[PDB]
Amino acid sequence: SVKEFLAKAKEDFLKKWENPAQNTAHLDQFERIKTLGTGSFGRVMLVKHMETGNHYAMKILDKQKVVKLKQIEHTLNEKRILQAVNFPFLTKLEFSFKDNSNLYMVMEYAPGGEMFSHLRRIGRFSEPHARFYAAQIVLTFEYLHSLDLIYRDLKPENLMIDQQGYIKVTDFGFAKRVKGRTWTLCGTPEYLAPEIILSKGYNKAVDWWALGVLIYEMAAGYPPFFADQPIQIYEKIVSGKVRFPSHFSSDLKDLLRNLLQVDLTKRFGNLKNGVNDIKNHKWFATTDWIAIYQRKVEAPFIPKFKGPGDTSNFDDYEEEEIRVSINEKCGKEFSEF
Amino acid sequence: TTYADFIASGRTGRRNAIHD
Ligand SMILES: Cc1n[nH]cc1-c1ccccc1
Repeated sequence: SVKEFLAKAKEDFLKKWENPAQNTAHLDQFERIKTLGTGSFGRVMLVKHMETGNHYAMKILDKQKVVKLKQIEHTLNEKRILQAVNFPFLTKLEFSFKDNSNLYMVMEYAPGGEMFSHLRRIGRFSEPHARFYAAQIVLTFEYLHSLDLIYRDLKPENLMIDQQGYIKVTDFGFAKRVKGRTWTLCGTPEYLAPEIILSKGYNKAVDWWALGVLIYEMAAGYPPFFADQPIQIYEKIVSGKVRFPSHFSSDLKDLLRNLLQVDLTKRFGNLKNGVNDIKNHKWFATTDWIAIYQRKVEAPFIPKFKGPGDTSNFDDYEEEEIRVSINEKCGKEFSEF
Repeated sequence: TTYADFIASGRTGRRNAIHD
């Protein structure tokens, strides 16, 4: 049963949520190999865990920079959620720790690269290819939302491809445990629900809207609302108009009309029957939900294995020292980390 | 074409999160 599985997952989550793992490794247990991606207050590096020889992705945040960007609470959210959570289609937190200068989150390494890189190169995904990925997101949101978590940053840049060609959602820097509504202006312009841009209190429905943006982008090769500047994107998102490619199937267009619905009483995922409205839509008729969860379905794209520690599916970034001050920074701000 | 306008836009690279 889905209800039964969720019930026991929430039991597992709550224990870890209320008593979070802390200080479970140290920087010099890892060999730093290469930068896999960059962000505002931090980067992500391929590292090797020397004691086991396992490869991992280590997220490094400069505490001083987190503070300047007013992301203290959000960073504490990210770590506290990721250590508590456990689901096949999320990058699992293996270790976390901090030193005088930085915060560290060590997650499983997905060597396939970002969906973003593959989507841009290939141009667009076929509907079966798009549906495969979409299903994995549908299930991840079902899991997360059942734990009262909102994700708030769905986009291809945040979806890593694993050696089996399945997805891992990563970057929980805006994820939050909220019962009820919340107000923070955050996310990525192309993927923002109308609620958010109009400064309403909002809820998990914004994640289902974001799913509609992603499915569209995967299947079209470009997003449903784009312009050169964010303001122009926001004017389009709140206009209530959306244009589908002629190659989009009837089923696709109708799923997206119900996902990209400005009206919350009508938006799929946010209705009385919740996520099943999405799972039982015709576009997903071919989808064996349990076989996807079980990773039994054959991936439409299996990434090139060139060994462990291969990074050829990721772009190159300018490498930058991990400097560790002799003085502790922001001890109080990050005490619970 | 819509594809052409996208590819010619400034937002075909990785997109950064916003914040208030
Ligand atoms: C966490 C992670 N696991 N595998 C790859 C990862 C990332 C994450 C952010 C950016 C680049 C690469």
